[PDB]
Amino acid sequence: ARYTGPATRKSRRLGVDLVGGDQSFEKRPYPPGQHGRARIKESEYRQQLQEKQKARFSYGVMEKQFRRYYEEANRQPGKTGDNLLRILESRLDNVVYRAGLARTRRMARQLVSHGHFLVNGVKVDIPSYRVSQYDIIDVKEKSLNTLPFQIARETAGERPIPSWLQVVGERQRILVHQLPERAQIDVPLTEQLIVELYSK
Amino acid sequence: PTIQQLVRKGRRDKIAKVKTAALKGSPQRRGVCTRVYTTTPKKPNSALRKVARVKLTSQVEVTAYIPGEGHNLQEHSMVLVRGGRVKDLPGVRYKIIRGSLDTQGVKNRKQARSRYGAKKEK
Amino acid sequence: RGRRDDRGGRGRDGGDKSNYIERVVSINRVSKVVKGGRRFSFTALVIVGDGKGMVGVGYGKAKEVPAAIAKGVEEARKNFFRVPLIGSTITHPVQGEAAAGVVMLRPASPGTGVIAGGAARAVLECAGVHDILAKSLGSDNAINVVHATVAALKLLQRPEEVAARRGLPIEDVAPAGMLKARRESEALAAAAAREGSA
Amino acid sequence: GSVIKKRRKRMSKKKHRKLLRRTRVQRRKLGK
Amino acid sequence: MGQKINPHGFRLGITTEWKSRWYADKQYKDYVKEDVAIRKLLATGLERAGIADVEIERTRDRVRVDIHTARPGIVIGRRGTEADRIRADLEKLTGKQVQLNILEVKNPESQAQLVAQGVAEQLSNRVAFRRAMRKAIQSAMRQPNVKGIRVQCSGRLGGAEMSRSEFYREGRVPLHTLRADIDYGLYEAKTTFGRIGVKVWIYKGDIVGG
RNA sequence: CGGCCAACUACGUGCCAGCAGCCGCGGUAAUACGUAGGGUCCGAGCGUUGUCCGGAAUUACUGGGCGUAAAGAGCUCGUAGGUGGUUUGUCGCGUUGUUCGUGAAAACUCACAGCUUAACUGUGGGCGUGCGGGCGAUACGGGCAGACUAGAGUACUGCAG
RNA sequence: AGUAACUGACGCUGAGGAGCGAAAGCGUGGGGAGCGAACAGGAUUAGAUACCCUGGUAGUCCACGCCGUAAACGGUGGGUA
RNA sequence: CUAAAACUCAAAGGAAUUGACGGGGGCCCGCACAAGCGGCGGAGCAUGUGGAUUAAUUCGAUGCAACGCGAAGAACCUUAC
Ligand SMILES: [Mg+2]
Ligand SMILES: [Mg+2]
Ligand SMILES: [Mg+2]
Ligand SMILES: [Mg+2]
Ligand SMILES: [Mg+2]
Ligand SMILES: [Mg+2]
Ligand SMILES: [Mg+2]
Ligand SMILES: [Mg+2]
Ligand SMILES: [Mg+2]
Ligand SMILES: [Mg+2]
Ligand SMILES: [Mg+2]
Repeated sequence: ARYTGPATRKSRRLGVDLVGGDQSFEKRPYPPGQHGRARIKESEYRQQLQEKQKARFSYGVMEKQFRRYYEEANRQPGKTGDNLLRILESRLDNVVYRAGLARTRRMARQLVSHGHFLVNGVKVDIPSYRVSQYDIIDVKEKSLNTLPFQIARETAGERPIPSWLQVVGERQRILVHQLPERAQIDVPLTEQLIVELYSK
Repeated sequence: PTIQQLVRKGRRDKIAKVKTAALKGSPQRRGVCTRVYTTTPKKPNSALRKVARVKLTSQVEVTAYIPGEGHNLQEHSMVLVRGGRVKDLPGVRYKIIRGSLDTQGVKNRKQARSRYGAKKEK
Repeated sequence: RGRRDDRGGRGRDGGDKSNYIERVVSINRVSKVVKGGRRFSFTALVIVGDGKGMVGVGYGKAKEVPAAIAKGVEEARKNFFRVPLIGSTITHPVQGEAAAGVVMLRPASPGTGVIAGGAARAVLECAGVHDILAKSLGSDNAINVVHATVAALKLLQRPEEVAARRGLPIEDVAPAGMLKARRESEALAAAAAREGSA
Repeated sequence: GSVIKKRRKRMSKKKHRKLLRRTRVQRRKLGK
Repeated sequence: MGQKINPHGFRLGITTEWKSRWYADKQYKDYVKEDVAIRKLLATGLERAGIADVEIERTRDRVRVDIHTARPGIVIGRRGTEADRIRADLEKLTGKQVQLNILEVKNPESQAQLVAQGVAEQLSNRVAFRRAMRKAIQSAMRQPNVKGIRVQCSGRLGGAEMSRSEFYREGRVPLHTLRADIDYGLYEAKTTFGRIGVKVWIYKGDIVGG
């Protein structure tokens, strides 16, 4: 299932901006609902769960998928937090959203689900597609000569392209060199709390 | 302590401590109902709990409590007994599921929606 | 605990140095019987320490929660405690035994995360440990668990310290992996120092 | 410790001995 | 809470003064009636503005009121909109004129009644009553020609159900000593749950005052 | 949607009707019952029932005690057993190192590859905690052949009861 | 304890088992002063089948035998540096 | 002596700390006990209260610490029945 409710509600409830570009969050920093001014008791478990909820609502991933990603991270030899962040950022939806071909995570997910890309010359309609090293993400002409893709490729001035992603020209052929790292991702929220929570 | 004693005899489990006499571990069972009456809880809580003696098909006789507000079952009815726990009732370790074979759901219920056999209103 | 993040119209409100990571374990009401009626009190179990590893526990006693918390903070600041560390983890596995609290602590690799009970996790987060393991085996309490953690930390010893005590140089006491971890931690500390000074 | 458990054991043993004194004749008639 | 007698009510003719100093044969009734009427009329206004004492004296068929305001500017706004308005209200409610004359206090923190009004307003403003009392005690002990203070906020503190009476004191507050010149303040605060009592004592100094 | 444990506003029920896993909540002003909304968890699944484990160090060999929480037999002799002072030679049953065969296929995991991703599947290893044969080692546990007194028992002279 | 001579590991514990084992009680034949279970009465109490008083059968004693029970408490097993 | 099962309880237990108490102790006070004076309780009057009537006997205080208390003023009024 895919989330359909308002994202600003969750952003205000958690206290951090999940979509990045939004004014409702900064206009109403208090949690939504009839009780947004009540003092909430500080709880380690509460903060640990809020971190995971922020990550989930920002990356657009289900709970079972997040649990599987955490399990794979813990199974990997590296560190749990960085491995989880890497396996979550390696998704095709977030990759194409950070490459500049999409404005919002929801739009990137919708586009990658509608089948508007060509991974190594093969079609794909799964946002959970985990890219690998030296992978190429192309775009078909039908989805290239359209309006949304043109606007997304001409408005490439929101954020700079990271070190592990690159645009090889006007074709918007996304190229990846290696897997992302902590310094290359630079996620606002940390991962130690989420790891300690999932390691209960 | 005394590894020799441990090798000789000792270090055994205490007991299995069977929770309920489920008769081969049957979560939900049925049977005949009789004497649908009311019982009084302990002194810390004064009320009237509607209970009934149920003779299950496993050749056993227990006392089951009907959860909810209005019970529809009566003498010689088909109910679905399950394993429960009622602290206020001393000696009751079984409950009845509403809306399984002959019981009817509670009226004006739109919050629980899972227990008491509450259906979805249109 | 309430109405603390205010802005008074006075000169100073309490802004100073010593921004240690203060953490409360638990607060319970204590009653005393007298000739007519009962008198209530508040006991606070505070832990104050710097992110470097210097920790200190306190036990404040008053008739108000803020006063008890302040007394505990002052007691912790007065009675400090030093703890050895290798980068971000404990030195060696230990098992501290308080009156009834038996807290066993074990090291862990970077990126694992601290795991312990309430008071144990509180004191460890207040300390400079981030990736270790700990378990309190019984006594179902908080003050005893804190004292057991303090005893476990006291039972620790630095590598160079134990080497000088046994009369041997380096590379003859610490394993190769532990020595490499210590060298990496020292390099990281030197890099932090030079990047903060320059 | 206290004497609560000791008093309980004493009462139980006294009741058991009273029951035995009452049923002595019947037990003897059955075991003769 | 306790059976301690009001120091002002006890020394009304020894150390403290009287708020109503007049005499009349068969007219004292109407005099005190007009006094309490003026008091009830000015209650809300002078409470929102800050009031310490209202000394009313009676003259040859006229009145002489002296109100001790703490924050001048709220009750005395534009000349002809607030002060004259309340004056005309009092005049049309009573059967005579009113030559209202306000007198400003020297220090709001030195007056017991003003401290009680302030602490009650703070408590009603949804703040910590403990911190409010502490700051009030600090303000009243910041050398306002004082030597002791004792503040108490009884009733349903913190909107709870138990009648908690926090006994807070500082300095020297003797009640059995006559040569005290202690000022007292009794206030009743209204909340969304019920009523609250505020009892204040300010021991200024050991002045005889004979 | 009271604390365990992520989340509150109002109306009606005020020892009643009910809620509930433990603490346990209502006797007119229930964040603990029904109803209206608001918040939280999940999402084609959500809560409940029955079963096994962790927490419970709650059969403690790794991981407890036996004076006052459960516990030294009322005290002695003794069978089988457990165990045992120093030291020389010897066998090497235990132990240790090495090597050959097995420990099937299958399963878990590391790496790669395919079904659009994943579930799923195939390939090269670890594992398959052990076992069967040969050789090496002798400090230690074990057996045999020796020696000695600090333990053990007896001898002679006194001693309290 | 002293001499320290003698064999030189024969040292310690001990599942079952065997022995001893406070008081109380039973059989046999005696004795029984005092005390003293039960039993009778006197006295208080609303009620005393008890605490108090007056007589007293078994018991307390001897030899042959039995059950193995005590707060058998140092509530703490034996042995070793 | 060997020795359980069903059922039940959310405890049962150990140490110490502060109040209450001992017909426990030790150190001391109050017309408190002892000696004296004047009484209540015995009869009439005055009310208040309990209890019963009642068209209403408005309402309460339930010892010490309520009961010549609220009545420091009851034909209408007071009075709320
Ligand atoms: Mg013994
Ligand atoms: Mg040997
Ligand atoms: Mg295999
Ligand atoms: Mg034996
Ligand atoms: Mg005898
Ligand atoms: Mg005899
Ligand atoms: Mg006698
Ligand atoms: Mg009389
Ligand atoms: Mg009353
Ligand atoms: Mg009187
Ligand atoms: Mg009339």
